[PDB]
Amino acid sequence: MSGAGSKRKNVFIEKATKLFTTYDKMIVAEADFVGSSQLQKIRKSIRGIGAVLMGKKTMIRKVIRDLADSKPELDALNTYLKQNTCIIFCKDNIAEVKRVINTQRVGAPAKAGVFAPNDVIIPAGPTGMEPTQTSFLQDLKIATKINRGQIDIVNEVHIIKTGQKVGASEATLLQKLNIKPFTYGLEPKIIYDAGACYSPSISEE
Amino acid sequence: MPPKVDPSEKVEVFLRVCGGEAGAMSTLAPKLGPLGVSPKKVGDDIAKATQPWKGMKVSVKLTIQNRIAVPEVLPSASALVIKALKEPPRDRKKEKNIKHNGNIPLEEICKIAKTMRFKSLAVDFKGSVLEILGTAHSVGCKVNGKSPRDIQAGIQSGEIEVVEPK
Amino acid sequence: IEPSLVILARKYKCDKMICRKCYARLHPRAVNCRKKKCGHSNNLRPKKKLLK
Amino acid sequence: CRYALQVKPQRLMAAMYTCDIMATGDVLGRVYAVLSKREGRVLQEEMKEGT
RNA sequence: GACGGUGGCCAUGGAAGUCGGUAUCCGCUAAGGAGUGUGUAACAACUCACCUGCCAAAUGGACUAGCCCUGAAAAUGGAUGA
Repeated sequence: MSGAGSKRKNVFIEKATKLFTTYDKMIVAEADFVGSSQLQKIRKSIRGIGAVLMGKKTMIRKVIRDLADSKPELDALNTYLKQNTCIIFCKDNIAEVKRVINTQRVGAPAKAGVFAPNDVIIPAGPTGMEPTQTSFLQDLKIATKINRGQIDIVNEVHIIKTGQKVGASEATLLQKLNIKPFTYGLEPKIIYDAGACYSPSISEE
Repeated sequence: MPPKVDPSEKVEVFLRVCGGEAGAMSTLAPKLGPLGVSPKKVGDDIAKATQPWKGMKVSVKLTIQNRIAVPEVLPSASALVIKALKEPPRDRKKEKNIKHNGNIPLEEICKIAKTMRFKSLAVDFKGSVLEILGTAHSVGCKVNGKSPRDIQAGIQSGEIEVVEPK
Repeated sequence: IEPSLVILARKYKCDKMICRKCYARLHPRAVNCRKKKCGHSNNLRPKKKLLK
Repeated sequence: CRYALQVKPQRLMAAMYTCDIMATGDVLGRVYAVLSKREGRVLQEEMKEGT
């Protein structure tokens, strides 16, 4: 084929001329690796402050929308764009913009080849019984899955916790588990006012 | 709607439509055979309770379990709320019969039900509902300015109001 | 275990497509006979499973 | 009488019975597939909690 | 990444895009057909259209027409004359 993704462009020309950069605060956010199903529910105060906007073909064309403002073109001698990264325009204060996305956040399920931190409890419900499942749970510390009047092969409380994070060893034991609600929020690429740039943050500073 | 009573003794949520008044169907294991853990419906006339004058036909139901209890809950669906206001002839004895009939105003009743469908999409519950409902059905036109699933009306190509509440 | 193996077996058995001329099996995403007896038909049908 | 009723449209009253089959849900889908080929129609597919 | 309304209305009283009939719309988005198959009781799950991350300069296609090949099988041992 021959095009852009796999078809020629007629709406990505409009992403540069989508708005004027009237808003004084922007931030590069990594909300693409988290899924679109959960991404639309957390964003209610996230849109109305400037919205989640702009394409990633036009992220290089973004430079003509910084010359209008007092902002320099690059953020801190680098645009910081080597990832699925989108711009979120904000009207919230200099301290509030540091935690604008993390105020309402949620993660996606853990994939093959990565563990990810699991802070929230795992779901429950009737899923039969399996004796071979107990042999795989011997690697883990808790070897008990049947709880209460119901019967099932996974617990109602998270056994996978922070501290057990690794590259690729205990990640195979999560494929034995039948459900993956791995919460680690969303990820700031950088924080930025209108001239000065900062590192990713969760606090007011 | 959200659940009326929260599932206790581990969460239990099951999904079969249970359409119409008639029938003694209940959901405990739609992916497996009949039994889940134990026999517990509860009640055969739950369908009737859920769908008295909301439909005889493709009428959705969020079946749950509170360890041997069901409090009757429906999703406030895009089909169920519009068909509630419709006349009893098209809500009764249409179980083995097609229905593509209903062009009366349903403007007021869907506004309150818009929060129950979704609670966070960054849109107006009385403004964006005139686009999302009304011009997305063949059994519900609302005002006759709109067109049933077309590109003639509902997106302001004939309408003048579209994001504003009527 | 078994089912995974079965899939693998299929991949080296069923998946390959054939030419309506030889009935000679090329591969599961093919566009041609790549044989000179056929005359290079490029008019392939997939191999029919035990389901069908 | 025969003549009178011949010229009129004579709709087929087929002799049918409902099949109270009792199986598992896993293979009933498959069982039903073949039933469809014998000019059959489902009136109600449901689950018996108790048996 | 591949969504919300949504399990679209129907048939169903299971067919929840995908045994299947007809309409096939709107939101929101970087993008996402009321859905391309695989799969499943139908779903779920997976993939496709659709988009984007990286790599980094060419790519795609429908035809025409030279030579070649396929089409192009038969009777002593054999013929660009060798």
